[PDB]
Amino acid sequence: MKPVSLAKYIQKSPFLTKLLLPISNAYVHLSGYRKYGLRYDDLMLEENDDTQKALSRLPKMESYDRVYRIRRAMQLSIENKILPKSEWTKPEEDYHYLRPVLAEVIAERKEREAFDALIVKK
Amino acid sequence: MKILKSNPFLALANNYMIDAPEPSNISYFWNFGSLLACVLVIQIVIGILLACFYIPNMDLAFLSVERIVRDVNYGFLLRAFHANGASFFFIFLYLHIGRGLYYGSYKYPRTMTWNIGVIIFLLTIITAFLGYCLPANQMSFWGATVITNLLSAVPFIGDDLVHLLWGGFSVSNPTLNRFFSLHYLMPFVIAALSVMHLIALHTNGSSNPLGVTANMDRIPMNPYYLIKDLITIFIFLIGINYMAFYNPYGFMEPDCALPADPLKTPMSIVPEWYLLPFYAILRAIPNFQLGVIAMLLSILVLLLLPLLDFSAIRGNSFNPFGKFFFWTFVADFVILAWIGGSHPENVFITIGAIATIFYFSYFFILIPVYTILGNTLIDLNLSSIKR
Amino acid sequence: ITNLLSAVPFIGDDLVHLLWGGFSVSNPTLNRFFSLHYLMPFVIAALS
Amino acid sequence: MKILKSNPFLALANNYMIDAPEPSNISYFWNFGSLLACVLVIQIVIGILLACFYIPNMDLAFLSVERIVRDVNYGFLLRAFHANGASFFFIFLYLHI
Amino acid sequence: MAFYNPYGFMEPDCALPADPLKTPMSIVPEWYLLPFYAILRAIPNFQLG
Amino acid sequence: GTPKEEGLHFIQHDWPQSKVLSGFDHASLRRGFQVYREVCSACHSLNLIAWRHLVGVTHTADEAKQMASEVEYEDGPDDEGNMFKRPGKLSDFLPPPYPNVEAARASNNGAAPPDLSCVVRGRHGGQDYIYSLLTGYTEPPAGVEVPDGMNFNPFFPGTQIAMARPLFDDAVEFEDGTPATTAQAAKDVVNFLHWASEPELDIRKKMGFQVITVLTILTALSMWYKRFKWTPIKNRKIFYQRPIK
Amino acid sequence: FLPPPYPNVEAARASNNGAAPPDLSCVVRGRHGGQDYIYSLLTGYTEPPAG
Amino acid sequence: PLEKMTQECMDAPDCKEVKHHFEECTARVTKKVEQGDKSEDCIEEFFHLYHCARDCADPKVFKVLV
Amino acid sequence: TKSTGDRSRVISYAMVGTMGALTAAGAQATVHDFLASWSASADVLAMSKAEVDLSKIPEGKNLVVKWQGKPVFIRHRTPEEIQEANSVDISTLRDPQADSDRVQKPEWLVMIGVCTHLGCVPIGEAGDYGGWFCPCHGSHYDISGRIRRGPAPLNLAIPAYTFEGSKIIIG
Amino acid sequence: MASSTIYNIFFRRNSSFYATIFVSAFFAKIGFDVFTDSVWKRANAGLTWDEVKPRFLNKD
Amino acid sequence: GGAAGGKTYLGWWGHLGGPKQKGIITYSLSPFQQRPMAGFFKTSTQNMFRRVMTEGLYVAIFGIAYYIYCWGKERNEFLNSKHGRH
Ligand SMILES: CCCCCCCCCCCCCCCC(=O)OC[C@H](COP(=O)([O-])OCC[N+](C)(C)C)OC(=O)CCCCCCCCCCCCCCC
Ligand SMILES: CCCCCCCCCCCCCCCC(=O)OC[C@H](COP(=O)([O-])OCC[N+](C)(C)C)OC(=O)CCCCCCCCCCCCCCC
Ligand SMILES: CCCCCCCCCCCCCCCC(=O)OC[C@H](COP(=O)(O)OCCN)OC(=O)CCCCCCCCCCCCCCC
Ligand code: HEM
Ligand code: HEM
Ligand code: HEM
Ligand code: HEM
Ligand code: FES
Repeated sequence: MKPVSLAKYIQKSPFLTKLLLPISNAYVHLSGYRKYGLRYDDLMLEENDDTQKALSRLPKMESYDRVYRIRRAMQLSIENKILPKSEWTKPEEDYHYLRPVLAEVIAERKEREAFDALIVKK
Repeated sequence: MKILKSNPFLALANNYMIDAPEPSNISYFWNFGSLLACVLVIQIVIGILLACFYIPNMDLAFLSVERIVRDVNYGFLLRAFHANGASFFFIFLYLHIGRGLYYGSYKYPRTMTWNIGVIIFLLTIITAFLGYCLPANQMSFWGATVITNLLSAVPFIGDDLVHLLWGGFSVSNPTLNRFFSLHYLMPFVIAALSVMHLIALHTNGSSNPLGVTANMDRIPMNPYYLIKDLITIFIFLIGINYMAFYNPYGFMEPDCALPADPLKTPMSIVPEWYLLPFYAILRAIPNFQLGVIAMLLSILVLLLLPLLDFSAIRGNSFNPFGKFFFWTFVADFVILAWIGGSHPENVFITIGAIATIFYFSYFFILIPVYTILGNTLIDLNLSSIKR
Repeated sequence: ITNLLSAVPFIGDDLVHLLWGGFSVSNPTLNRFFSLHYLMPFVIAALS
Repeated sequence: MKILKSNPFLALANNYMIDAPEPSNISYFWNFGSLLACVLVIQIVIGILLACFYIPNMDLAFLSVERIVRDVNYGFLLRAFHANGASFFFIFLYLHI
Repeated sequence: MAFYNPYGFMEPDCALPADPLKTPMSIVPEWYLLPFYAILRAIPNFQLG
Repeated sequence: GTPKEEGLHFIQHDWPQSKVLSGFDHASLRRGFQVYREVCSACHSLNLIAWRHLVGVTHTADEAKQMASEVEYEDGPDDEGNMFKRPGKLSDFLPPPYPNVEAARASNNGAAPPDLSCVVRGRHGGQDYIYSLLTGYTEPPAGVEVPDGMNFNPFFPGTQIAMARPLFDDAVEFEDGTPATTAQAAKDVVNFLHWASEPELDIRKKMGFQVITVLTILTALSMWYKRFKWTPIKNRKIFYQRPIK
Repeated sequence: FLPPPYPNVEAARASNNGAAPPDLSCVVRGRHGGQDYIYSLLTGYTEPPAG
Repeated sequence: PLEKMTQECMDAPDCKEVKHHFEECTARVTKKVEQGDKSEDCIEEFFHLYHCARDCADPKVFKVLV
Repeated sequence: TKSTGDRSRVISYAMVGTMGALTAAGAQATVHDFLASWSASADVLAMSKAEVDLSKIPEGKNLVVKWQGKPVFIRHRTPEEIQEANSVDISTLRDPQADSDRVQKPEWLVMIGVCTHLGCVPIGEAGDYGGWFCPCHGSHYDISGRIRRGPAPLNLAIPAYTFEGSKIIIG
Repeated sequence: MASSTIYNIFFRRNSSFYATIFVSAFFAKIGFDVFTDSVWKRANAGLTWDEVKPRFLNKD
Repeated sequence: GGAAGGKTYLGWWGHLGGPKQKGIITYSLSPFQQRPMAGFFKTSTQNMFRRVMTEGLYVAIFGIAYYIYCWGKERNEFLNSKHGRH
């Protein structure tokens, strides 16, 4: 269950990272969510307990900005258009504003996932 | 409080058709459900009307159909509309399934809706066969004889089930009586399952092409989406009336206007066009039991999709690999249909085997691999941007 | 019983022939009756 | 929360069969709704099978019924059950009314 | 009723094929619709019935 | 498989019924009916076209009645049983030439002449295949042979058909005076057979045009109204005032 | 099936004056009395009374 | 009418190569069957040539059959 | 709108009205044509009528023909039977019917020939009253066609025939 | 006058709207019937039974 | 009234389950004031051109399917001939 991306395994070898950087750049350009101004972290699903809890631990300004971004993207998608070439999401603003909180929540849930399975080896 | 929100039945109508929050940016591919409902209603009404002039027996069915055609008032409209609507039903069904597959609508929280839709698809396929087997022409007789013989593949009680279904030892009066009796009942079960489909869907709402939550922006269905479906309805009407009034026997093979002779075997025994790909998958495997197993799996594999998508994104809008592979799979499906339609000649056997292999590989190998690759590439590029 | 429809003032004696599908109780009448008898109980169940 | 109170289909079943507040002193004359429903279900189920051997034509309808009665396996049961259930339906309807 | 007297609710003039010339002595529907037939025949007029 | 066992592809023609608005040429229909009656009714059967089907299409009521009065039919029991004969009426089907399939098989070697009521719709090719079949009896090529009673026709699947050349020059004398050759008679009889396959072409093609016109106008109006009503959504303006704490 | 003496109903009418011998397959169940009525009819032939 | 035009396009210069192939076959097959062999025929070349001739003849005579 | 008000509203309402008018016009034809299939078909209509050529029946002769399963006799009465048939008092009949209005032409008598008592085939030119006689139950029909004595309750039925020269159409 | 009277008469109450719709539909049916009959009649010139009667019937 | 249902994600108007919003301004115009079919052909043409340019190759490369169809049909026809059985 859950995405199983293996970028951490690849990043161990600098050879693979150096070889694969241009391909990743081209792929991210091809995916084309920046044309709507969205961040990558707005596309993750929020329908489980973990993400719904994580969204409640965000700073207020981040939540308001996310709401504005999603509303603007929907309004753009209504009339079948994209933002001009000057308002596209720059790489500087495409950071991970949701991964640490979700990771913390998952770690807390995983923490409890052990006491119940505890056995006495005697 | 207004009346529409107070009276029970009016509240039931209002909660589903008038006042219901919907995503505000759903494209024209979200109208096919209303088209399916309209086609189902048309089929029910036309079948009820047609049942008043049809006698279900070996020696009277074909003559009854001909009398309907050339003696009953406006019978040609009835028969042509029934056949052409039954043909359009599968086109709209395939478009609905394609829409559900392309945008990743099988993911949570809409798995139950997907399963109910799969069950409805199986019921519709079963209903189509009995419906087309009624006129008792050449292809109906021989295709029924071939297909109902597939029940012998089960271990134990093998030919006993075939004899029980046939009601004798060969296709005769009793099996036509059984088929006519069953063809009347199944559409009502389909309608009930459609009601269950809708009531399961309504608890969480529809998705949108973007793939993000649509709780921020919503509009009521009453003024906006009740007028966006009218265009599709009128377009479907203009499509079906041309077929009914200028080419009624369009999708109909030449061998479907002759009496069922049980002594002359036709050159090709094929079912209707919309069941061709499954027939090709069945014919691909030299073994017998493996053939029916693969034919069943080709439709039962849609239930394994939710536990096969390892993608952080929900849909193919922002998935470069998915857009390519989806159209590749669609082309493979068309190739499978073409191969199944034609003769089992020399090169066609190899082409069909390769197409079947690709069809069963796409659902089992390609999807996890390319989803994982996309996730890894995006994550790596994002991680390697600050330094 | 079917002749009771003739009491309608204007279109009376024509509804009877339309329902009979001819001039007397014959094959079309039985076909229509069978189809309607098959159909109606589902409507009754929905009403229940 | 209990699963019967959460799943929409199980919730529909529960609200009408499992947990439904009813008067505590209704007599035995309130038992005819279930009887009517069961009679209707029996009628529909039996009629579906009865339609598998009937030819709807004035010239050939009586012989089909006779073949059902005396040639099919346990056809007399089907015919008699359909007729007698259709008769009992009206008795229970009159009692309900 | 179905195992010891199947045709116990049935009139004796129902085990014969329909002869469109043989006129039966009494033409009546089944027993559950009898009172309405009795009401219908009471009124001398036709439409009023 | 091999084209010898599949038959040479038919030849494409142009017919009045092919046009979008045209219907049927009825003089050709009458000529084809005459050709069928005088050359075909000996062996083939058309037991799905009644005498009343012809009044208004190729004959009038009096002509049809007079033509039908010639043939004879059986007319049920009478008094002390018995099976008598009666002159034809205006509601009887065309008389079949053979009683049952066995007699038809016995008469014509071992082949059964198929019924011609729905043979145009039941053949891969339509009118074109039948017309090319009737006018395709050629001398066998080099290296091939024909068994006794078997004829050569490339358009027939297998190039061996057990039907001697039916139509010949000046076989019939048409009422209007058209010079009756094999090709003209074949075309007329093909037209008549196509009419016999689908006798409702004119009415269907007539109503289809009006239905299409009405549907087109309704579709255009519906598109315009949809464009009109959805305006307050497709033309929204969203401005974000940043909520400074 | 057991052979019918006459080929059709009209022959039966012609042979026996103007009557028509009813088919005996389902006559007992279709008469007001059944076995008792049939037996009484069979054994109840008597000379007419005066008048 | 139709047979005449078919024979004209049988020798008209639009089907000359297929006519030549058909003649070459017929010569070879006649010689072989004269020797005694019975395992060769060219219904296929006759098919091609006949289709060419019919394509020429049929439309240009179907416009006069009125 | 680049103009004044109360103009686009009219245009939109006009488009809606045209929509509704065309939709209703289509729906009427759809309903009528799809429901007209329940009327009499051509096959049933072809059997409805019946033709009898009266030129083959001289005076005092009977012809038996079939019409919807009920045989109907024709009789070319001579003036004799006409005049005694008109002579009988109407009120003296078991079922009081006259004869002058019972036949459109007094020289032609056409009636539906089935016994009104239990549906049997009577024999003509017999009976005590010189008409049709039913030996199935020993009843007699008069020459005029009515019932005089026997278990027959009512008179004989009259078809809705029409006259066209030397041919009569029954139906 | 102008466009206000048209709204006042037809599209002011629902009842007048429906009455106008129904009357317009009734007349539009006849109009379309006439148009399609004329088009069909002009489409088939010289190949209808009533047109070709004097070529077969009279010479009996 | 009836019962407390399960955990869903829609609610109704008012309590739609979305996040808290702040500082959002929305304008519009009455449908009877705006001119329909205004800026239609230009916008539609531009959008269609962009869509053809961007998602074109994902569909175009139905490209090899037609070629394999044609090659298979031609080879199957060739093998069922006089020279194909040599
Ligand atoms: C033949 C098929 C179509 C047959 C006709 C099909 C259409 C049938 C009517 C449409 C569906 C029924 C209306 C549903 C909405 C409704 O209930 O409207 C009733 C309104 C008042 O409803 P309200 O807006 O909620 O105000 C009341 C609120 N309180 C004060 C109680 C708190 O009260 C009103 O002002 C109007 C009350 C009318 C109630 C319906 C009467 C039945 C129709 C009569 C026939 C009309 C003429 C027909 C001509 C074609
Ligand atoms: C079972 C009965 C069927 C049902 C038959 C009756 C129901 C008709 C089906 C469509 C129902 C559409 C309901 C739309 C809501 C409504 O009734 O509003 C009336 C609208 C105009 O409403 P408006 O836009 O708000 O303008 C009115 C301005 N006032 C007068 C208020 C100042 O005016 C209209 O909506 C006119 C719509 C077209 C009416 C002409 C009849 C055409 C439909 C009947 C024939 C087709 C039947 C198709 C059936 C599938
Ligand atoms: C009630 C629900 C169904 C009705 C509403 C459906 C929506 C209708 C929209 C408009 C479409 C019709 C416009 C053309 C009208 C016309 O011109 O029809 C003209 C012809 C007859 O012409 P005529 O004999 O009058 O010529 C007069 C000679 N002088 O009729 C038809 O072709 C038959 C109707 C076919 C239309 C397709 C309908 C598809 C709906 C499903 C099938 C019906 C379901 C069962 C219904 C009981
Ligand atoms: C989803 C619903 C239905 C489907 C997919 C369907 C499909 C079909 C098909 C494909 C045929 C073959 C017609 C032909 O080949 O010409 C047919 C025939 C028939 N159907 Fe249906 N049908 C449906 C609903 C109904 C209903 C509800 C009834 C009766 C109430 C019905 C009654 C008949 C009858 C009597 C025939 C034989 C008439 C004929 O073939 O011309 N059908 N059906
Ligand atoms: C008679 C048959 C059917 C009816 C009446 C019906 C009805 C509907 C309707 C009206 C919708 C809303 C439109 C949409 O969201 O696309 C819908 C959605 C859906 N349908 Fe169906 N459908 C049918 C068949 C199917 C089949 C065969 C499947 C799958 C094999 C299916 C799966 C789905 C799914 C997953 C959705 C949700 C799509 C989303 O929310 O984005 N349905 N159904
Ligand atoms: C035929 C005439 C019918 C009438 C007049 C009628 C009316 C009623 C009424 C007024 C009640 C409530 C009585 C009370 O609360 O004191 C009721 C209850 C009920 N009805 Fe009916 N109904 C009829 C037929 C049916 C049918 C056909 C069914 C099922 C197939 C049914 C099922 C029920 C059930 C389950 C109840 C509640 C339990 C019970 O009363 O036994 N009814 N009915
Ligand atoms: C899906 C539901 C039903 C089907 C398919 C059906 C079908 C049939 C058929 C085929 C017959 C002919 C019996 C024969 O040939 O011997 C019949 C008879 C009959 N049915 Fe039904 N039926 C259904 C439901 C009902 C219902 C709901 C009622 C009453 C409320 C009913 C009342 C009767 C009666 C009274 C008869 C005549 C009894 C007899 O034949 O002896 N049926 N039905
Ligand atoms: S028919 Fe009954 S006595 Fe004459």
